[PDB]
Amino acid sequence: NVDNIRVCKILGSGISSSSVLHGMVFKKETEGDVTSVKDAKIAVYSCPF
Amino acid sequence: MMPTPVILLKEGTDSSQGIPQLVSNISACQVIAEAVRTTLGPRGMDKLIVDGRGKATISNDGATILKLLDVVHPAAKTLVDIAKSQDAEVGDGTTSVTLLAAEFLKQVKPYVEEGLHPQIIIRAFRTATQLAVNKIKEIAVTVKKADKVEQRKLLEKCAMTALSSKLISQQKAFFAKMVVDAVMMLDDLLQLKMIGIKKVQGGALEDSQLVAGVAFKKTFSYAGFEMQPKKYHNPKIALLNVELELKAEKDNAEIRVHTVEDYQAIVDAEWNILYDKLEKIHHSGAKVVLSKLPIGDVATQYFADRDMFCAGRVPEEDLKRTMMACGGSIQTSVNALSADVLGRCQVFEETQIGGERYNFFTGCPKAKTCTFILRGGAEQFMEETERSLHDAIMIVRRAIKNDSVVAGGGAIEMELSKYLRDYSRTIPGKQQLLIGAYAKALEIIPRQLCDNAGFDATNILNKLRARHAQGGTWYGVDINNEDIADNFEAFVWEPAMVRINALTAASEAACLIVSVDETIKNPRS
Amino acid sequence: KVADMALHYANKYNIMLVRLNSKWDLRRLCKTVGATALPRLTPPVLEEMGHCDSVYLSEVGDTQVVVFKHEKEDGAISTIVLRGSTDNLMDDIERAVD
Amino acid sequence: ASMGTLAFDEYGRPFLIIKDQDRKSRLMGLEALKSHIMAAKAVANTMRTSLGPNGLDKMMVDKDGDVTVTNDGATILSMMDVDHQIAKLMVELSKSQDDEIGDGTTGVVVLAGALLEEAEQLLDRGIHPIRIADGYEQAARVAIEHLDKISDSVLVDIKDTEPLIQTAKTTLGSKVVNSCHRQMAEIAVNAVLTVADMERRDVDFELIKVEGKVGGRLEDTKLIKGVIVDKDFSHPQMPKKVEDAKIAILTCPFEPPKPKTKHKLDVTSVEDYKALQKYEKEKFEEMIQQIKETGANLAICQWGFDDEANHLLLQNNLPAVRWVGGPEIELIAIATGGRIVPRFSELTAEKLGFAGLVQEISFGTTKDKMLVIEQCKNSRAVTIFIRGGNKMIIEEAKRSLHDALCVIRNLIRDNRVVYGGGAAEISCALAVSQEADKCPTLEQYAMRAFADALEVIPMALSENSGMNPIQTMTEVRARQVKEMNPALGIDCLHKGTNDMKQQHVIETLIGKKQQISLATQMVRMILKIDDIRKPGESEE
Amino acid sequence: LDHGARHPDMKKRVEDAYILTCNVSLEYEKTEVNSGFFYKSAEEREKLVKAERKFIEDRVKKIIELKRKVCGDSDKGFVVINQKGIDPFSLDALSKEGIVALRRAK
Ligand SMILES: Nc1ncnc2c1ncn2[C@@H]1O[C@H](COP(=O)(O)OP(=O)(O)O)[C@@H](O)[C@H]1O
Ligand SMILES: Nc1ncnc2c1ncn2[C@@H]1O[C@H](COP(=O)(O)OP(=O)(O)O)[C@@H](O)[C@H]1O
Ligand SMILES: [Mg+2]
Ligand SMILES: [Mg+2]
Repeated sequence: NVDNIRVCKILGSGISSSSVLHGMVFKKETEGDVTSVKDAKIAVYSCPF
Repeated sequence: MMPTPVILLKEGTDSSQGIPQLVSNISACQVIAEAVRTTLGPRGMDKLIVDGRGKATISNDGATILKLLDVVHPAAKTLVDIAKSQDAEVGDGTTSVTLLAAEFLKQVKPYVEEGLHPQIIIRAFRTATQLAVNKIKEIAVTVKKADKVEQRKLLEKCAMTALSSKLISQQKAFFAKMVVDAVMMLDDLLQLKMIGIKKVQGGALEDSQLVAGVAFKKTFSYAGFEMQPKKYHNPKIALLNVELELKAEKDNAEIRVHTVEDYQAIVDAEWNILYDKLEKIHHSGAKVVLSKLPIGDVATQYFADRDMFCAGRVPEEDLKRTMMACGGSIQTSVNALSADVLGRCQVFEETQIGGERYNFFTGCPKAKTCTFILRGGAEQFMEETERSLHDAIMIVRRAIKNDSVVAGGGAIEMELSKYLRDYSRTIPGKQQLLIGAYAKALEIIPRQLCDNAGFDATNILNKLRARHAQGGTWYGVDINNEDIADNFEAFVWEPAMVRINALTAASEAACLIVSVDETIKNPRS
Repeated sequence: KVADMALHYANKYNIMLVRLNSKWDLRRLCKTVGATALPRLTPPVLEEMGHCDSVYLSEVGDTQVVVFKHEKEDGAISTIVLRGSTDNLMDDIERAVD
Repeated sequence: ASMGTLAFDEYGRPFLIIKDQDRKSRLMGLEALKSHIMAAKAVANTMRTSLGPNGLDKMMVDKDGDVTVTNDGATILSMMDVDHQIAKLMVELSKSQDDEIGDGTTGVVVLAGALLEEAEQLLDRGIHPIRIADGYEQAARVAIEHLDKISDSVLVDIKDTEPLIQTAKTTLGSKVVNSCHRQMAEIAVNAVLTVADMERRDVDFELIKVEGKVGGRLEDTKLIKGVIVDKDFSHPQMPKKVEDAKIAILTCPFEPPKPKTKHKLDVTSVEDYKALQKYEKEKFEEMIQQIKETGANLAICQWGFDDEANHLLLQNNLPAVRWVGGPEIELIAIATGGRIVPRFSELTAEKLGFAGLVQEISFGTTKDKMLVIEQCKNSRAVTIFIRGGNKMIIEEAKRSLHDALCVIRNLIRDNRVVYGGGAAEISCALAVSQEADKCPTLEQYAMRAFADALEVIPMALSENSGMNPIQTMTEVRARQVKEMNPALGIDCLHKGTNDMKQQHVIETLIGKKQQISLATQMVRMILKIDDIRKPGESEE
Repeated sequence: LDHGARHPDMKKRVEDAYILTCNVSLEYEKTEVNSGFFYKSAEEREKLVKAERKFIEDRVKKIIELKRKVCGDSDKGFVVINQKGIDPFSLDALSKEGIVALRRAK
């Protein structure tokens, strides 16, 4: 599937610094105080929290 | 041009193609670079730009100036974009990028005029940039001792160098020490939102202070606020996200009663709800109460009767800074106000600061945030002080990330030009001209420093070239002494990543501009 | 959206909150993580629970990003982080990637 | 010499870079600096006539025709409809001096203009403007150190306030209230000392109420150790004077309770209607009874009340005032020593404020009634009531008294003083000149220019008083050098002596330091601007 | 048909299929006589929310029971083509039972 490849454009360091990540990147911020998880257990809700 | 009965593109489409188009692109790039040329080095000058609304802005920062000019030339916007990129990734050197890119284009303009294929020029730029970046990484000076005092001195010197081009350059040591302390107080992510910057009109630059805690302006106190004490010697702070007011229980809540005592009970129940919230807050043990949501007059008088402090409508960023400094949690409910969710600071005080009232939280020993209170005689004065402090903060953060420095004042670029010329002397000869042009274009920054300070650029450039060729790496422009000097022993230090990103962005912009052969402009919709 | 009381109680229990505004991104995250988009606030059953090697907040350049990262070199969705000095240059590189 | 550049390409193709580049403009290099210096010189020369006891006022007219005759430099510059950016910078400098100090708003502008004039001369001699700014900064540091050296300390004790009176008199000398000079100075000193946290802490300015009412005379202006209220007694037949009033501050309207939440009380039968009517009547009766039970004599409300409550208050011998604003409620509570009670159920005797006298005041043939609350025990809030022959002198007296209050606040914050009349400026110029002699040559010119720019204040003072500027300033400087006395200034009032210490011309040290600092920084920022890019559109 | 299943978990290809052509609205519908909900607590609100979808869930459960009665194995399958809309809740309920559904058919 072509759509399974995502491109994230972040300005600043020249194209030689590009890299591939096995996952996804969102240009956003966390809502709460926790900002890092090492054994993530994501629960996804389509409804408002 | 024969008028075809049916035209191909829309009427009014403008197309320019060929060598003249690229020559015009180069000329426009130099036009843009001229607008920021004189804002370089300690002897730089500020620019004043007035928008349509008539609100002027005064700045020495190249990226800011370029953003305020409304550039519409498509090739010229590349310089503005690379200035923005340099500001985003590094934060300093937003002028050197534009001068370097325009100088590259100017140096390769004569070869373009004589029909040289632009792919050759692009390849030469890529090779020269790679070699220069490798040389920068190789010759950058780093100390593998992890000495705390040495790290402090390195950061202070880098901040002083970053600050020695702005209107606050006379107090550059003071501001550099402040910025280094501020960056140290941040914990691990060096988030900019954890360094508050408050600008208060009136007062000297030396009146600016850094508070080891959090400070924010007084926020629309209600009646009975003046009856509250304004100094606490060991307060516990209740950080809240709560609207302490008499109000409807919910927007969609409706009350239906059919008896008078039920009416009285409902009124007393609303009052009891408000007093229950206030009583829980009071018995939490806190003395200072802050809320993101408004705090009404009834709650203000209630806290005044208890010798407590209240402040509603506090901005969210200020509440975050207070939580980071004091160590509590922003509670949306007051049902569990335990000791671990209450902030704690040594001294809380409200003081008069230049015609305004500010709440000060000082004495926090575990504070991970800080607030700058900048004093100045004008709005733009304090804005430019903030911009200079932002440059210094970004420089110090990047230096925290890695302690690699190269001497400033054009010494690094003279060394790079010498190395590139030595390399170019040993190649077949078609790329030799272009790499030599790249090395010559690398000489723009020391030349611009000499021009801005009023020297004779040619003599200083000749002396620098001779010094670099005969041996010596960190010899740059000495502005005060009218000569050249070793800029490493003069503590003109800048992080290597600044020049690395500057060269990379300038090379990319030059290659993108050169690679274009035709510009087509559709009619505006 | 996230309610204030909900955010409070999530902070109290040390739970990371991410608010994906677009449903395409939500679907792609579900694919790359292995979770099911629950239409209610019911606790997720074992199969519907998503897993990832590391989730964290990071800053690239001057942009705040949230990264869902797998240590293994495999997965349903892989992303390319394109750096550059101009927006047009990154758009050209993206066209080349396409 | 505008729009930037215009080439239209070497090949004739269009060359458009900046949007509307054919309508914009730009100034570069020394020409922009000369234009800025000219603008600042114009502003400073306009301001310099309003300096000193013999200074003259400016009659300012706004958009709608309102006229404000004033001598305050910050006010004048705030009401000027300037368009030049450097003029706006000068206005900002004056406003900053007003904010930080409150006095000396005219000295900063004159000093900045003199500094920029000397910088223009140096630029014409061929010096980099950054060198001029550096020399100015060095000379400012030297002058600030000298001011610290030659300062004197004064007592800020309540028992002896003579130095405070003298300082306030010096501040008020240039204003129109110099007719009531000593009275104004004394009331300002008393006002500041009354509302102040004594341990060198801040003086809180929302504890001073300043109101002006037309009629009467300026001499009728008095200090009220209480609160003046624009309201009056609600019932026309209530007594106009209450003695030993026990105030009852309330923020609840004397009306039946009303829940905030959307509510609907259903009346389903005649019994329900009777119960509702009886409930309303009993609510009125019981709120009046609860107010009376505490023993209060005067009831103050914020949200007003209706006819039944008014007549019940009149019937129960309870004078009352309604619709009192929130700030006035707070001031009354602070002065009388009472607490603000949000509902009658919580009203107790211990929450009552005490006022020695509450009176209603008439103001001639005007129907206007205002309430006086005074003779409090330990009133922590004070009020200044200003009278005059027209509203314009009332506004001028308001701002002059504000200047005096700010000056006494500065004295409370820091009690070191220096002597005015240009003596401090002359001494600073002498110190700068002496320092420049030992200093290397290149910045010697900048330091000498700074000294000459400092010397403008004695020159302006002497010129305003009709004396010859250069002769008087030179004589005073020679006298200062011959005998060590930094207190010799310009005898503006022609008292026969040049010793300002004997003449009791006293200035706050921090005021002069702020003047020098702000002038130096603003001059540096103006000197560093070498480029202007105006839209040049001149839109309607 | 120029439309497909709107739920990501729907099967993309069914070998042996029973076709159920229906003109029944499987999405949430409002009372014609301005119903409105009144509650006095959060628990009552949750109960009313859970009890307001019983009407739709009854028809969804009828479809589920028919499918389970007809094809008890996983060899066959159901395709439900509905002329009216199907809300995400009904789509999820049908997808949990391995039924592919189409909505808003001509
Ligand atoms: N004290 C100094 N002496 C000589 N050169 C300096 C000094 N401080 C900074 N420079 C040079 O001035 C150049 C421009 O720096 P600056 O104007 O602060 O920011 P930008 O790089 O954005 O223009 C830098 O390349 C640096 O080498
Ligand atoms: N009685 C006086 N004799 C001599 N000089 C005075 C006297 N009173 C005021 N001055 C001088 O007049 C100058 C201007 O003061 P003023 O006009 O009141 O406020 P500003 O400092 O804002 O202009 C002061 O620097 C002060 O030294
Ligand atoms: Mg810099
Ligand atoms: Mg004055």
